[PDB]
Amino acid sequence: SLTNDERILSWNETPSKPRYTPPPGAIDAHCHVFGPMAQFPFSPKAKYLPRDAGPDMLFALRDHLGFARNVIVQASCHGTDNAATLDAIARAQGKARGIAVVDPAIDEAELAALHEGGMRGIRFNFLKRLVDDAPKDKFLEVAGRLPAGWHVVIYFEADILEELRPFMDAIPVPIVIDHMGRPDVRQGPDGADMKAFRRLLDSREDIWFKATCPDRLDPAGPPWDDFARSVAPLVADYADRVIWGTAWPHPNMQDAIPDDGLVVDMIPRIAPTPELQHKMLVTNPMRLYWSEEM
Ligand SMILES: O=C(O)/C=C(\C=C(/O)C(=O)O)C(=O)O
Repeated sequence: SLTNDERILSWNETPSKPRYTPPPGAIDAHCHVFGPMAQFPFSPKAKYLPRDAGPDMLFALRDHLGFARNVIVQASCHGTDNAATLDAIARAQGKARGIAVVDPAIDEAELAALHEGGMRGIRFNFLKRLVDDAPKDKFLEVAGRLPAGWHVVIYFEADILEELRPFMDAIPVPIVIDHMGRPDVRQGPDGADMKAFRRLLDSREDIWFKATCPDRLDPAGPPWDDFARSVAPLVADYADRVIWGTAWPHPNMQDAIPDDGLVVDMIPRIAPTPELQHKMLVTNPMRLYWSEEM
């Protein structure tokens, strides 16, 4: 254990109110909880030790920004121990669903227990700066024995997309891509990375993506105009396959801490019409995470 003070703050403690008002039932489909470490320790394999960011803080943020629901995504700092994430879902009293990280050896019963606890998929992280090992064969095997209706969430960088194509084509359930596979948004909406990512989207009908993280992808900083110009055409072209999230509490972003109000204000830039906003924030995430309500 490290004290909270000793650990890394990566979020804005007093974020601006967004100028944009999200519609009723809006889902922040990419967020995390960290600890609280006193009850839920970090993984021995964690590559960062963040400050506590618990459910009460997450819900306060959710309310402040005007969102109705969250998808709480197991963070790499907690490894395959989903306890913190599971506790947050429990505390959300129905307003949250989850994504887990699992030992590929996890048994049928343990997966069932994760489903009851509100998980609707598992995450595969191909960023070496976050996770050392990524056994594709084992990943494929676990993906083939998930509870009915689960998907897989995949996080990778643009420079390994081509290498990952055979793996992704073999995944036997739907796929959600974190942060569009980190394209270089400086290139424009028809740049090399976006062309490659579109080839991936065009290969299977059931690949969804998060149109997220201008803070991570656009080194100019706010208003992140390159992200806006490069991402908006992608949203428009794949309107039925796009979801969105804040990425709060922004692990690893301590050197460029984003204002969540500004993060939310990207929404009407990449989704300029009411219909696009409703698809990205309500209809699409509902089909993935609350299909029983659709
Ligand atoms: O969580 C994200 O969306 C982004 C990052 C962190 C993780 O993926 C994680 O630790 O689980 C990152 O890019 O550092």
